[PDB]
Amino acid sequence: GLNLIAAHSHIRGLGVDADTLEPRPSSQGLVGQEKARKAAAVVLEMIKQGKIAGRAVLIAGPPSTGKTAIAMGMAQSLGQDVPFTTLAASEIFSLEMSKTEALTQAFRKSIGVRIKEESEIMEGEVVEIQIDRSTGGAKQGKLTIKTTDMEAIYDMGSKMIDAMTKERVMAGDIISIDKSSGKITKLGRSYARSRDYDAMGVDTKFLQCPEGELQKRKEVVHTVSLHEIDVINSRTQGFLALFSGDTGEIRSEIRDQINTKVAEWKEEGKAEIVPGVLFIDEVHMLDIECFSYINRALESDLAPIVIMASNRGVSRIRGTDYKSPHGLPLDFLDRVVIINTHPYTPDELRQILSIRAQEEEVDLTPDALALLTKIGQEAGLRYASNLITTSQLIAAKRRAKQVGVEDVQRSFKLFYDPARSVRFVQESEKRLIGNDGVVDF
Amino acid sequence: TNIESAPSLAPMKHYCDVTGLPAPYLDPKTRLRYHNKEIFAMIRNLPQGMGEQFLEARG
Ligand SMILES: Nc1ncnc2c1ncn2[C@@H]1O[C@H](COP(=O)(O)OP(=O)(O)O)[C@@H](O)[C@H]1O
Repeated sequence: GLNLIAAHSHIRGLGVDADTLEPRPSSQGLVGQEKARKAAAVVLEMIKQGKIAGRAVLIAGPPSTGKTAIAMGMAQSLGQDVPFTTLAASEIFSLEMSKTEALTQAFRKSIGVRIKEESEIMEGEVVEIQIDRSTGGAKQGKLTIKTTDMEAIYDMGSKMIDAMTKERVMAGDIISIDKSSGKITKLGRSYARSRDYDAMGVDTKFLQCPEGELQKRKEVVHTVSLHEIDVINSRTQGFLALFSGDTGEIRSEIRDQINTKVAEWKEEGKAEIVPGVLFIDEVHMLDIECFSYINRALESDLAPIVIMASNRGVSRIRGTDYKSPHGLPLDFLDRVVIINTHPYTPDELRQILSIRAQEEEVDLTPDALALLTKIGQEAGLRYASNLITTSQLIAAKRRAKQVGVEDVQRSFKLFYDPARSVRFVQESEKRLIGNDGVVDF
Repeated sequence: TNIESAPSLAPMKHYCDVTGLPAPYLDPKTRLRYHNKEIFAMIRNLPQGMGEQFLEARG
């Protein structure tokens, strides 16, 4: 259920030590890359510090050398505390709004405000409800509830009886009367009144009575970004915009006033600022109009740390015509700090394929693993990592248990690696449409 | 003469009658305001003839 095995469902953190920053070679999924993972550990430990601006670290390297892997490791090694925001750099070129403002919203989404305030809630099974609607109305009524320990009677206001017939609280429900507002979230049904429920399904879950006292205070901790507050303070009822994207050009005085009130909340001790992480995946897909704004959005106090990944070598910059390293302008490459990765040695290829095999729970003979490492030496990680999933199913065709050489050699036979596909294009020129000609036999 | 005593009509803050701490909820069996589950335990296992004396001290 919504945990289908993706291409990065085996990474459970960055995997490095947190005491001497040593990249131990096989832990939490990330296996083999040493120097880049130590530099990512240093960057990760200066994100959680908070006493640095929005800086820019560029994960440069060849294709399929573990850059999104390092980014997903840093995403998993923070939890749901410091806001990590992914950004493939083609979500910016929108039509609902401009392009620089679409970039500004992605900067504002990664600066959380974390505030902690209390509520007063009530657990418990309702023993019975009596409502004096006799022509009468919702005027007075009695509510007898209990936990395993407590038991109590309350009298109800009119704007609570109008909330009891709103949720239809029965005799046996497990409700949570939030006292400061009045909403009722029925946590379930009590088991002991299983006879007393007729208009339910045949298969219906039942809980037990809540344990402990019946009137307790919760210290809930909320964390919302500055883009949240910007979209909330933009219309009459405007938070729906951040669930439907219908926000437009937000005027800059609203963002300036919210940048003032967050500082006034911090100095009064009512709030706390958490700088997040913004991962601009495929940063070479930005034109120079983006870099002339990222060069100045990484200057203010309220700026998240930007981590970004580039594949291209000496390539052209979009918008302009002149080439540059990594597809980035040089006045912006002065800002960034570059981590270079390396291709993988064959034993590291073998154990990455071993981790990808143990993630999908596919049994492999060591001869088939040697053949698969031999394929991955010549066709990359993605092809062999797909041959695993293909070979399990081909072994399941003929009712086998373990995959072998006779199934990896079928998966290598049917599904071409891209080198043989380029050879197929080069040796089938006259029928494939190059630019002009179609020849039919 | 001697009928100048006057009652009140206002919401009263109801306290506990076992201890003196502020208590927000009562009982169906004995109708005693009580603070927490220790006082609820001592209410539900007290010897008979005293659960009326708490209401007698309260009124
Ligand atoms: N250190 C590693 N440990 C485990 N798997 C890795 C590692 N590096 C790369 N991989 C695997 O190789 C594949 C390619 O990595 P990825 O970062 O997506 O390539 P690219 O950098 O071209 O995006 C990923 O699916 C990932 O599972």
